[PDB]
Amino acid sequence: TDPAVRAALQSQPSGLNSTDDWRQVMDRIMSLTARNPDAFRQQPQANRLSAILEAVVPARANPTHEKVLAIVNALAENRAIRPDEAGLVYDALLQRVARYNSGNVQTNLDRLVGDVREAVAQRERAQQQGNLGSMVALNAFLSTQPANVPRGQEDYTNFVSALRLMVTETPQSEVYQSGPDYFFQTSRQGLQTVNLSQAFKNLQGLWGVRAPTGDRATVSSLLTPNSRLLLLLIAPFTDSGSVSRDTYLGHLLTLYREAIGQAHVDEHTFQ
Amino acid sequence: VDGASIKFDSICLYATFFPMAHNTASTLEAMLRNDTNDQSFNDYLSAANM
Repeated sequence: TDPAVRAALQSQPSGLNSTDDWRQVMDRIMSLTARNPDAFRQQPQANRLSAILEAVVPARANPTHEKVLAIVNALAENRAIRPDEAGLVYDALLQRVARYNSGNVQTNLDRLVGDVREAVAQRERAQQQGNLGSMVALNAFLSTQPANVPRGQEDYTNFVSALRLMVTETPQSEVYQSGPDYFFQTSRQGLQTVNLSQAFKNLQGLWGVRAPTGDRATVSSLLTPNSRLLLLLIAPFTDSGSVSRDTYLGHLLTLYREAIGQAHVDEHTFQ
Repeated sequence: VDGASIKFDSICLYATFFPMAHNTASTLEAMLRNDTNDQSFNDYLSAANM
């Protein structure tokens, strides 16, 4: 339903148009509501009296359950526990509060429901913002890699910046380390996993010397297919002129960029 | 006065649980514990006898 744990909670512990919002009831009971006036003037006696009796002297309520359920629901929507664990932990927290209760505890509980509401919102927006963890992993890997290439350097650093931009600009992409290598998955539960360490090791020898040799397919077999996928995934990035043209790497990047381009364009055209 | 008699050899209590999806049952249990959703009952021959 709603992600805001306050909202996704308050649907559970609440009546409908009771005296929790006193102003609306008091407006409707006299005549003040304009949507349908004289509605309350013509109800049975008991009901009328009862509301009125409720209205003049409100009845106090115990909000402990509401706050505890709010924080429990926040934990559930934030993958702190499984839903069955949610049903259990609600009672657990309820007992915990009930055996240590104090005004200070209620104050801290209100503070906590505010904090968890903010936490859920922040987690969602951060998960849709770019997943800083992948950026950290990529920076660690790049620190592992050397920053100096004896044959050509502008293309190398340009490509490195292009990769950085690619991992930053597309959230849901994963960068991590499983074994003694770093990888790059284009999506959770997704295919196209590139062995980043192996790709860089293979590509180290092709940076500044494959420009004159791009015309002859004599060294074309040096490109392992994993690195070919790695280059393919960066076709939309590293636009023309970023990588020096007339280079085997540059030629491949330009071809892939042109191909992907015709495609998306034609596709948004559809019909 | 007619010798009729009866003995209880053994007695057991049975119950039937509806197999509910655990997450659904958990959320239902959470909702049913708040004050606003208390269960209520009355009785058909609401009455009193004299």
